[PDB]
Formats: sequence, C-alpha cells, structure tokens
Amino acid sequence: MVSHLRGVMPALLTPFDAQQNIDRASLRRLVRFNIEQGVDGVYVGGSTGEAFVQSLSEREEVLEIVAEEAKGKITLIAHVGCVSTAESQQLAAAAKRYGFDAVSAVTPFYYPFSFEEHCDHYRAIIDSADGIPMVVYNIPALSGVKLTLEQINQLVTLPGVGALKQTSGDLYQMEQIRRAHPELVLYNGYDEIFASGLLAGADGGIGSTYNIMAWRYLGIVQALKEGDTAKAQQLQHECNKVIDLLVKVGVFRGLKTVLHYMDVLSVPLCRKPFAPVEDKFQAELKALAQQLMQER
Amino acid sequence: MVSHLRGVMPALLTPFDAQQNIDRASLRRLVRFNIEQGVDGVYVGGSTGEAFVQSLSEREEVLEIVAEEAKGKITLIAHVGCVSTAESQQLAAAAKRYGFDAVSAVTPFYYPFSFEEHCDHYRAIIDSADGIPMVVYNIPALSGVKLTLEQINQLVTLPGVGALKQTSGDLYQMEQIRRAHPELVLYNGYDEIFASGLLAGADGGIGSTYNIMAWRYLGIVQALKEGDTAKAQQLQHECNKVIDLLVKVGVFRGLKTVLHYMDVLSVPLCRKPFAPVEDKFQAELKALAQQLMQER
Amino acid sequence: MVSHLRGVMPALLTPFDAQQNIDRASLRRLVRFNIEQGVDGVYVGGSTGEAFVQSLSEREEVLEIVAEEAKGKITLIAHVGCVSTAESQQLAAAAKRYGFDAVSAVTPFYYPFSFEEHCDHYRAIIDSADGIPMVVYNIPALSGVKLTLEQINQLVTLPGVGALKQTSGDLYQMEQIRRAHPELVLYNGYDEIFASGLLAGADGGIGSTYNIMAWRYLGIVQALKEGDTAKAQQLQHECNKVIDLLVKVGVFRGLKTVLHYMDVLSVPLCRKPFAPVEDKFQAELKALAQQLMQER
Amino acid sequence: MVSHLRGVMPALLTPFDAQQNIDRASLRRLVRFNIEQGVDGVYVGGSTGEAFVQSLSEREEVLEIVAEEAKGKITLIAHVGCVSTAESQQLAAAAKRYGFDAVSAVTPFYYPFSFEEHCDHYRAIIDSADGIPMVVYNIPALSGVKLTLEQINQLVTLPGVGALKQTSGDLYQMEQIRRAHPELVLYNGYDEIFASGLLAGADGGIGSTYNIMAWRYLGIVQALKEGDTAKAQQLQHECNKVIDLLVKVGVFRGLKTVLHYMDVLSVPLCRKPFAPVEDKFQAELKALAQQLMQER
Ligand SMILES: [Cl-]
Ligand SMILES: [Cl-]
Ligand SMILES: [Cl-]
Ligand SMILES: [Cl-]
Ligand SMILES: [Cl-]
Ligand SMILES: [Cl-]
Ligand SMILES: [Cl-]
Ligand SMILES: [Cl-]
Ligand code: NA
Ligand code: NA
Ligand code: NA
Ligand code: NA
Repeated sequence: MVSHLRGVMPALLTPFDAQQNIDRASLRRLVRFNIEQGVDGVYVGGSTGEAFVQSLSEREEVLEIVAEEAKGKITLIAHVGCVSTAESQQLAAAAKRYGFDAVSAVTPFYYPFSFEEHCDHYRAIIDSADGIPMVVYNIPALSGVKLTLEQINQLVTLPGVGALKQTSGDLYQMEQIRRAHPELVLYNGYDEIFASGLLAGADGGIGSTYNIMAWRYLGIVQALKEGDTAKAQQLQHECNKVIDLLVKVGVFRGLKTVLHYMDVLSVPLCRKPFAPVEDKFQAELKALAQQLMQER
Repeated sequence: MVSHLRGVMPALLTPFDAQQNIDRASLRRLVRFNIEQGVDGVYVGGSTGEAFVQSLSEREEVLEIVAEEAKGKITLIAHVGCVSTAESQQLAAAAKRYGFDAVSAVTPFYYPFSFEEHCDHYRAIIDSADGIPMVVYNIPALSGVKLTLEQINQLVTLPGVGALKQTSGDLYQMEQIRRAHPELVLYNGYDEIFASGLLAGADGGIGSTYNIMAWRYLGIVQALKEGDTAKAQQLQHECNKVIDLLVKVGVFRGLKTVLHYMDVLSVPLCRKPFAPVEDKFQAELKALAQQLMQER
Repeated sequence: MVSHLRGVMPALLTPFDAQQNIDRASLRRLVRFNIEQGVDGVYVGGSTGEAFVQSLSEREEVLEIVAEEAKGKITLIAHVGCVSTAESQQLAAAAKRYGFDAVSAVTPFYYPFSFEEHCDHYRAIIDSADGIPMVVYNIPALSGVKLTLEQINQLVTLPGVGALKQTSGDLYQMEQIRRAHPELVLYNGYDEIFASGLLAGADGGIGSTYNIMAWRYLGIVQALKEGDTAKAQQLQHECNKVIDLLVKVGVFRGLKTVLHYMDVLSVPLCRKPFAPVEDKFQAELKALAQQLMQER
Repeated sequence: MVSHLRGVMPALLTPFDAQQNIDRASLRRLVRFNIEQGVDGVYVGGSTGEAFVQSLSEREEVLEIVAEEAKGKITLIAHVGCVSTAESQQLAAAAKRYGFDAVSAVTPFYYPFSFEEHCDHYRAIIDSADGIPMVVYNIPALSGVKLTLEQINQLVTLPGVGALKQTSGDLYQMEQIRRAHPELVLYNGYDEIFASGLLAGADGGIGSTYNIMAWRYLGIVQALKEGDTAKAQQLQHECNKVIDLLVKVGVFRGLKTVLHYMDVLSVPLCRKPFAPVEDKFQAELKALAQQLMQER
C-alpha cells in the first residue's frame, strides 16, 4: 500500500543566496525544474539538501516551500532526521502539516547508539508523522553506523516503515534485502552504481545528481525494463563521467554550479565550511551544463 | 602565553530534567561540585555535554550559566563547534561575551571537508572569538576525520590556536606532537589511558569521567611528577574499573546516574535517542557513588 | 591479443585426502567435472585453492596435474602469487613449463609494500613467465592492499599484463576501469554480485562457487547478452541462496562437501586451521547437491 | 612458572647475502651483538625476521643457528607461526629439538578463521612444542585479526600458554589484560610507545628496533622502576626520533643498514619485494650508526 513511493526522486539541493541565506526564489525554480524532468518524487531536506548546516526552522521553511510548489503533482518525501529524536519529531509533525507523503530519517550519528535505541528513535518519529510512512535511510559511509542484514530486516518491518533508502555499495546486501522483502520500496543511494543497483534489487533511486540529469536515470530504468543491457551501460557510463567531474570539484557545489549555468539557480554557493568552486573548474562545469541542455 | 590553559578539566555534562529540558539548578550544582574537586578548568558544551542534541540557543544558555557560576574561579573553555561555520561563530561570539577564557571546536563532521576547508573553519571561529584562544579538538573515532601529523602541525600553529585536545589512543602521535611542539598545551582525551598519555607527552586532560572522580586524575598527575610509577598505575587501574562499568551501562547516563547518587544532579537522564539506564545496573552505580564519596 | 582469456572460470579447489595430503585422483576428477560444465577456463592455485596453506612444491604439483588433464581443452591460468617475489617467480617458471596460458599473482600482503615495490614484483614475475600474460589479482578485503584507480591503471598497462581479477564490491570502480580500458579482460571476483558486476563492466568472472554451479553463471552471461533482465536476476537470486548457505557453513569446505555429495571429491576436507563442517549442516549440503544435480 | 620469560627481547632480523640467500656468518654475529647489549632474550623467526618470505627449511635453519649461538646464555623464543597449523607444528617440533625456551605463533591470517579455529590452532602447536610454553602474538594491524578482550582472556588461559605478545597501540586494552592477569608475561609490541606501554601494564617488550639500541629500552625499564619519569620520556623521545627515520626509509632495511654501518651485518638487504634503501638516505643512516656507537 506504498507502491506509490517507488521510483526515481532527486535528493533536492537547498539553494543559498550570496550571504548563505536560503534563496527562496531559486528553491521554487529548482522544484519546478525537477518536476518538469518527469521525476516520480522529490526528497527534501536530506544530506544533499545541506540539512546538517541548517537550523530546524530553516529546514521547516524548506519543507513548506517545496510542498507549496509540488504537493499533488509529485510524491514528496521529507527527510526529518536529526541526531535528536525530539528534533526529528518536530520536523515529522511539520512535514505532516505541510502535506508530505512520507518522512525519512538518517540513522542518528556521532554518538554510538544501540540498535534498540535506533528502533525506538524510528518508532517515535513514526508516531509524530501521524500516519504517513517512514523511509529508513542507510548511509554507513557518512553516518558511521554499520547495520547487519538482520537489523535492516527488523527496521523495514517496524510498523509505519514503508521503504528503505539503501545508500550502500554492497550489492550482495541489496540482493539479500530484495529477496527477503519482495514488496519493499528499495531506493538505490549511490548514483554511480544505479544500473547495477537496480539489477541487484532496487526498484528506484534517490540521488543528488538526478537534479541535473534525471532523464538519464529514467532512461536506465526504461532500458533495463526493455532488456537493453547495452543502453543501460552506456547511460551509466555518461552519468559516471559526470560524477567523476563532480567528485573532483566538490559534489554539492558542482551540482549547484551546473544548475546555475542551466539558469535554474541564481547563486550556486554551499554553506561554510564548504568552499566555493575553484575558478579553474568553471569552464568544464559550464560546458557540461551546455551539453546537458542540448541532450534534452 | 596560554600556559594558564594547562591542566585537568572535566568535560561538563548537561543535566536535563524529567522532560528532557535543561535542569538549570542541577547544572549550577554540577559546576560548583567540579570546582570543589580542585580541577583546573571546566570544558563546556562538548560532545560529553550532549551538544549535538541541543539547539544553539540551548548551548548558549548552558555557556552563560556556567560562566555565571565559574568565571574568575577556574578556567572556562567553551566548545563552540558545529558542522556549520556560521553556527560555530555565533557560539564563539557568545562565549566571548560571557567571559570564557578559550573556545574549542570539533573538526566539522558528517560531510567530507578538505583540510584547507577545516583550516578556514578554524580561522573564521578564531576571528569571532575576538581574542580568546582556540583549542583544536581531535576525536577521529567519533568525527570520522583522520588528520595526519603534518596537518595537526599546521592546525596548532594557526594564529589564535593555543591548545590541542587530543582524543586519540595513538601515543606515538602524542609523543610526536609533543616533540614537535614543546610548549603546546596538549590535552589527553581518553580517560582510560590518562597516565600513559601524560607519559607520552600530554600535559593535562579533558575528560567526561573527571566529573565523578577528578581527584584520581589529579593524583595521577601528582604521582608522575613525584616519580611514583606504581601509584599512577594503581590510580589508573581504579579509574578503568569505573570506566569498564560506565561502558557497560552507557557512559554519559552512567556518569549522570553516579552524580545523582552523589546528590549532585536531581535527574540523571540523557536526551533521546539515549535510553535510560537499565534497572539491573542501578545497584552497581549506587554502590560506586558510595565508594567514591567515602574515598574522598 | 588476449581476448582468449575472457570468460567464466572456476577458482579451482585443491582436494585433500583424510590426512590433509593432496588427493590427486579427486583433483583430476574435479578438473574434468569443471570442463564438462562448459567453463571457459580454470584458475589454479588461487586463494580458493588453499594456496597459502601449501608449500611451493605442493603448488607446483597441483599446477602440473591440472595442466595434464586440461591443457588444450580449456584456458589454464596459474595463480603463482606469494609474498616473496622469488617464490612467485619459481611458480611462474613452472607454470610456463607446464603449458599454462597465463599466470596471476595476488598483490603481496602481510608486509606493507610501496606501489613501486608492487609494480617491480609484477615485472619480475612477468619476466619469469617467459611470454605468457599476467593477470593482476585485486582482493583488498583479504590482502589489506587498497589500491587507487590510478594505481590500477598503471598495473594493467604494465608490459605483459593481460587482465585484471577485480575481487572488489565497488562497482563504481569496476565501471571506471572498464571506461578507461575498453579492451581489458576484467574478471568479476565476488560471485554474489556477478550479474551486477557484468553490468558494471566486467566481461567474465573467476569464482569459487562456479565449481558447483557454473551453468548458472554462464546463464547470467547469456541472459544479459540476450537482454533478459529478469532471468539474470532470478539466476543471481538462486546463486545467492547458495552463497548464503556456504557462508554459514564455511565457503571452501561447504563447496568441497557439495562436490563430495555430487561424487566429484572423495574427501571434502580443508587443511587446518579450517575445521571440518559441523554435522548439523550436512543434510542441507546434501540436499543442495541433489538439487543442483537435478537442475542440470 | 614462566617469569623467566619476562623482559626486553629483540625481534631478530634475518640477514641475507647479496643474492637474497641467508647470510649465516652475519646471523651469528647479530645474535652475539644482541647478547652483548644485555638483552633478556631473543625472538627468532617473527615478522621482523622476514619469516613470511622464507621457506620452512630456511626458518628451521635460522632457529638452529640461533640456538647454537645463544642457548643457555639468554632466553630463546621461536616464532613458529604460519597460516598452516601443520607447518607451524613442524617448526614447533624443530624449536623443541633445538632447545628453545618458548614458541610463539601469530594469529593465522589471510583466510578468516573462527575464534575456535584459532584456539585449536594454538592447541595443536602447543602439543607439538612438547612442553615448552607458547606466546600468543597479537598484531591486528598486519594480521587483520581483531580479537576482543574476552577472546584474549581465553587464549592466555589455554593450557601451555605462558605469555602474550601485545602488538597493539590500545593501552586501555593493555591495562585491562594486566588487571585481569596480574602474573601474565605481557610484551609490548610497538617500540614507539614502549614507555607508555610499560606504564599501562606490559612487563617487557619484543621489538625490531631493539637490534640497534636495546640499551635505551633497558634504560626506560630502569627509569620507570626508579621513578625517573622525565628520563623515561627523554629516552622514548630519542627512540622515536630513530623510529621516525626508520619509517621514512623502510623499517627492516633501515635497521639492517644501521647494523651494517655498525659492522654487525655484512650486507643489509631485505628479500624482494622489499626494495633496497634509497641512496639519498644513506648519509642519515650512517650518521645514526655513528651516533649510536658513541652513545654506548
Ligand atoms: Cl539540522
Ligand atoms: Cl559522523
Ligand atoms: Cl548543536
Ligand atoms: Cl550535528
Ligand atoms: Cl604458498
Ligand atoms: Cl594479511
Ligand atoms: Cl613461512
Ligand atoms: Cl604466508
Ligand atoms: Na510518484
Ligand atoms: Na586553571
Ligand atoms: Na577459454
Ligand atoms: Na632471560
């Protein structure tokens, strides 16, 4: 009863203005741009949205704006996760008020928590979400949390959990999760292995690079559905040429810079301590924006 | 010109009341209790203070209260670190207003930052600290940040840096830091190796377990100064028997529970997602409080 | 000019008798069994062959026996790798004498070696191989060696290197290697991600579980060639149900036990310190052998 | 009843000649040199002895030569460890024949073994050692084996185990081991933390750098016994200046080069794939040899 959550959803970036304040006008334009890429949903306030250098009120502000542009048109998922359970609950209650279709929360980090503490954290947020489903979000590389398969199985069967965001490159585990849970909504988290992650059992994806080239990932979905192995590989090749460059320049600010050159974002800054893009990369990023716009 | 920062300083816990709100009365009593243990300073708003499940305004509130009880009596160090540079600067400016003697900031975490981004982060906070010195705080285990010796050397020679909080069990690196920087204020971060860390080159310590037994760590300092090898080892043995138990029960909540049984804190709760202490451990923690009070 | 090395090749197990001596008769039967599975080659004396609990003379003995059964019928690859360069060269010269088509060597382990020391190690073995090509074998999980993409690129372009055995679950790196080297023979090393690894750029595989079910992996190759996405996934599912069980029971001894129940190996023991299979797993392993024999 | 195993023992290097063959004459001179440094024992055939690039017969040859020079004069410990249990047993039986006072074995590596497989491995070697005690050797950094405290406790209480070689920088665990086992012979393994490791509970050490400056480590033992904190720290400082240089140049070959400049070893080569020392380091290593000889 949550199959409406399956698909390809950009992890929304949060545009900032020249003084590191939220750029509300560019945020609305980014939502509209992603809708017009034909995505299945948007994922708001995640790591990629620079949530962990924003206050709670800033995160709520972003959630409400995105709901204003996109409620009813595409699926809306609110990443409400903080280290604090009480802070996460406040964002879940807000997401509910604004009409989101699901909430999500990263495994709480920095401090070591027991597995039962993780489960109670999710249970508390689910209660505050007041009837909209929860997406468990697994990103061991950044969170430092290293869950076992059996712990993942317990999380995805918690009452109120409707999906798993699997930000892991271990595609044995992806296949095991799919085999244990054939109906589970299972998002591939690393864009650079999207085609292989779908083959291993994911049925969708949440990704930062979908903000600039969602049609490629939709094309990978279509290629594997149609049985065009070689087209899925060629599309993944092109995605990874782009990801190579983004890793070199810095991923969030590279994506925001490409979006600026596509006339989507007025100002491409990340918040400190992220530095601005080095001048020597600007030509490459502008050429990529031009390439991507022509490819459409 | 910052030798006044050397010594043994508890990493202050933040007392909460039964509804997870700050317990201001127990906070003031905890400051007074630590002063009367004869410590050299207190370290406020660190990891141990549960900073990362508090808002900025809550952290400022704690800083100002502690300064009200302790300014002028002992050294005050404010941990102002957040992921965000701008948030860290706000806390540094506040710490300056409240009369702290130093600020400190954990290496920003969750997101990968370049080393130069780390340095600019520290430079920005130092500027907002408006003339009080900075303590670099290294805790690779929890931050995920794995600095090299040469990067540590560049951080401790940044203008405005007066100390290093070395929360690392690598005592080769402790000795290398001391040999490269003979005048550096160098805090041992892991209480469970305090005696060995002093021998390897630290000249003080910042520790969570000093809140319940600072006299033991002061006694280790005195033993090594006097050349009583065996007394330093026996004191460290007793500290580690306590740390063994705290790890079993959960360190912050175990410390708060011992302080409650010493009539220092009215309520020993941590914030969610930390669970309360299991009932089966209460007898041991109360017996430890009684042991520690008699030992004084 | 080494496209004849592409394909699906079992990592041969080394059968031992009841007293931990090589079982020469069961070895010959295992080679013949693998040939009659329609594999493209066999990979002899690797990790899976328990090379690192055998002497050099025992490894040479196995190489020569396998060449006697299989030279001319299928591709033969000799894993000659040791920590010692001189020991590896002896095995390479032997493999050449016995008529192998390629040699392979794991990155030397236990001791830390510089990257240039690794390259000179490969260069020395290539020289002793006396004109047959080298397969670089990357297994960071077991070797502790963590090569970068640029170092991999330098290894696969060493004169005399004809292939890379990529025993890594990082399928971003698999795709990068393929994109940098479109003609490279690129073996997937983890059987549990075979379908996804082929999609990411591998054009074959070397695997321990091919000894008991090579037709499934050949079927995955055929399915992806034909564009039958769902059949590749179903075959991988069945492989991983088997791999799940093998991990539970111990992989090498589980494989040898299944082969014993298929009447291929007389005795299914590994060498100490590998323990024998626990009695409680025997029913499951015998049922799997019966299932696999009927499936053919 | 194994207190005769406590103390400071060099991890003997194995001298090779110009063609990578064992240099028997320089081996005997190295044993004699170490005896005349006043060490408590010698540790033969360990990692430092380049055991894992030698055959079994080469290791036996080294064991027997060292016993010929040193049996009866100082304690002799034979590192018999291999991955194979049967190979380790052969070396243990040989060590017994040659009159060694103890055997030692690294936790078997490369392949994952269960803890019970590790214990049975030690039990088998102890049986072949035929009444001389076993030293468990823990070096997680190089072995990849990450034992828990409770597993260490089970190993050191196996019948026939008389000591633990603790090659770990975790001095919390060192203290826990000492507190659990007050009579255990407990060797510090990382020379660069020797003083701190003794303070944390070790009562001796086995180290590669003792081959060139054992008197410094004996002086650290004496300083801590006498209560001269500052002298132990100054000696450790000087040791670590040397270790810094050895890490830069390559530790085994740097040590052998210093010994060559002290007229102990005729030829300072390691076996391939270890490269020779770079020419640019020779001046520093010769100056260190001259410094060390004058310091005596
Ligand atoms: Cl936040
Ligand atoms: Cl973190
Ligand atoms: Cl905070
Ligand atoms: Cl945070
Ligand atoms: Cl071997
Ligand atoms: Cl290893
Ligand atoms: Cl050996
Ligand atoms: Cl080996
Ligand atoms: Na949708
Ligand atoms: Na003070
Ligand atoms: Na072939
Ligand atoms: Na002795």
